Amino acid sequence: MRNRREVSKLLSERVLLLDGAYGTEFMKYGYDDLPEELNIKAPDVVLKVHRSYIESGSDVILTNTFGATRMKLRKHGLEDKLDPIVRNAVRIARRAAGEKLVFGDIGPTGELPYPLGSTLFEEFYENFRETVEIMVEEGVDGIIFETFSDILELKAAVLAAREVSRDVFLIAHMTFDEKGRSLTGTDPANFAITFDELDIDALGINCSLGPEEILPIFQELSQYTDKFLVVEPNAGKPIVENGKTVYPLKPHDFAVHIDSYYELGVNIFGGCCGTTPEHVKLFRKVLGNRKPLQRKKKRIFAVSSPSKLVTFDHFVVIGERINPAGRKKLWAEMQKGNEEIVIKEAKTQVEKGAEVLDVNFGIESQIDVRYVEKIVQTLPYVSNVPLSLDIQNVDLTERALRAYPGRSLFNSAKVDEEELEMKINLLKKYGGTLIVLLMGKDVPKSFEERKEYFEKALKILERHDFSDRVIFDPGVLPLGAEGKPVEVLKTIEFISSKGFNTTVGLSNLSFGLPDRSYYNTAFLVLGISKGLSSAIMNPLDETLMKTLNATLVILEKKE
Repeated sequence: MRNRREVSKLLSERVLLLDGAYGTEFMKYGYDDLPEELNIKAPDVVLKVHRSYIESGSDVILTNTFGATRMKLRKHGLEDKLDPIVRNAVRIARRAAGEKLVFGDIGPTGELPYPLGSTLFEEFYENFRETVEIMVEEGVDGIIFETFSDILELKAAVLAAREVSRDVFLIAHMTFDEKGRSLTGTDPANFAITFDELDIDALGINCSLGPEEILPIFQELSQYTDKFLVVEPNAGKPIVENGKTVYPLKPHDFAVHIDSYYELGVNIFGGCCGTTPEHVKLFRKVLGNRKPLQRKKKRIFAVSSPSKLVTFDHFVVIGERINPAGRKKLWAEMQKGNEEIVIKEAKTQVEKGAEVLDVNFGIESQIDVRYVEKIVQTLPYVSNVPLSLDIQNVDLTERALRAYPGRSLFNSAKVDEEELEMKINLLKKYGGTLIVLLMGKDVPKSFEERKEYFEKALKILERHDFSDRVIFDPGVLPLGAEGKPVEVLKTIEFISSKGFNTTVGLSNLSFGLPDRSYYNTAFLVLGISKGLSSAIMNPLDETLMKTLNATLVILEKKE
C-alpha cells in the first residue's frame, strides 16, 4: 500500500506505536496452537487480537507470520501451507488495521549458517524471498525482520527482501543477550556498522531483555546509524511461575521507559514478550504525539565478522597466508575442496596475532564456487576474525560479498575508472570497504607518480560518494627489480597526513631474495614510523611479529 518514502515521511513527523505479543494472547483465548496455524484454523482469533491492539492505539500492527517461512514451517509439517498462512495473515491484519499500517513480520529460521549449521547463504536468501513475495503482493506497508540472532541470516533476509521490492520499507532487528551480544557474537556497534550501509530503512532491537536492560544496548546502536530506529523490549526480566516463563512488567513500569527511548531517537516503540493490549493502551497515552529527535551517527573505519569488529585505530595485522601462489600443497588442496587445511591456516594466523585474514583462491578458473562460498562463510565463524576478500573475477567477487558474514575489506581495485566503479557498486550493494592500489596504466616508479594516482583515485571516489570506505595501498615493488621503497615510504607519509588508512602487500618487497624476513621487518618498522596503519603480512614470521610489537611499544601505540 504505502511505500518506503511515504513511511519515512510519516516517521520524520511522528514517533509511531507498534503492537504487543500475539502468542500469549491466543493462549488466553484457549488456543495453544502454533500461532501461524491459526491464520487457517481459527482466523477469528487472529483478527480479534489485531483489533485489540488497533483499539489500544497501535499505529502499526505486525502480521501473524513470525515463523512463516518454508524452512521453519517445515519443522511443523506445514511447509505446504506457506501460501495460505501468509496470505491469510496479511488479509486478516489489513481487515483489522483499516488505514493504519500493517508490517509483515518475518522471524529467523532457527537454522544456523554453515559451518555452525548446514545452510548456505543462497538457501536462506531463497527462503526469505518467497515469504516477502507473498507479503508484497498482499499489500503490506513494510517488513520487519524480527528477533534475528545471526548477521549472515539477517543479511540474506534483507537482501532477498530488497530484491523482491525496492519500494517496501525494511526494518532489520537483532536480539542481544545481557552481555550485549547476539547468538553468534555480534554487538550493537557491529550490527549498526554492518547494516547501516545496506539498503534498509530502519534498525532495531527486540526480545531477550526488558526495557531497562536494552537501554544501553539501544544507545550503542543509535550512535552508529542514522537510519530510523525501532525497539520492542520484553515486559521486563523473565521469571518462572507454575513452571512457566513469564514477563511480569506491568503497564506503568514499562511505559515509564518511553521517554528514555525517545531521548535516544527512537522512531517506533512497541512491546515484545509479555506485552498485552493493556500495555499498548498505556503506551498510547504516554507516547502521545511527538516528533522524533534528529538522527546523526559516529563515523569510524572498521570491518567485521559475526563476533569481531576491527576498527582501524591501531596497527592492523592482515594475515597473508591463505594464498596458493607459490604454495604447491595449499594450491592442490584448494582445488580438491579441502576446507580443514584453510581453517587450520586461518586459526594459526589468528593465534599468532592476525586480526584480519586475506583470502585468495589463486587461479579462480580452477576453483569451485561452492568451495569459495563455504570458505568465505566459514572462516569468520571458526577463526573469529574479518576477511580481506582477495578476488579478481567480478563475478566471484559478487558471490563472495553476498555470502560474507559481516562488513569485509575487499582487496584492491586499481586506479581505473571502470574497475573502481564496478567494485564500488558491488560494495555499495552488499556492504564493505575497499583497498585501492595506486597503479593503473603501468606501475608508478616515484612518489610523484603515486601521488598523482592517489589524487586521481580521490576524484573518482568523491564522485561516487565512497571516499570514507577506502584504505590505500601505495604499491610496494620488489627490491631486486629496483622497487625504490623510499618512494613508497614517502607516499605512506603523504597519505597518512591526509587522514586515510594505508596498507601494503609487505612480502612483495622481498619476493626473490634471501633474508626476506629482515627486509620485510625493516620496511614494516619504517612504514609504521611514517603512518602505515596495516599490512598484509606473514604472522608466522616470529622475527617480524616480535619486532612489530616492539615497534608499537616504543612508539607508545601499546604495550
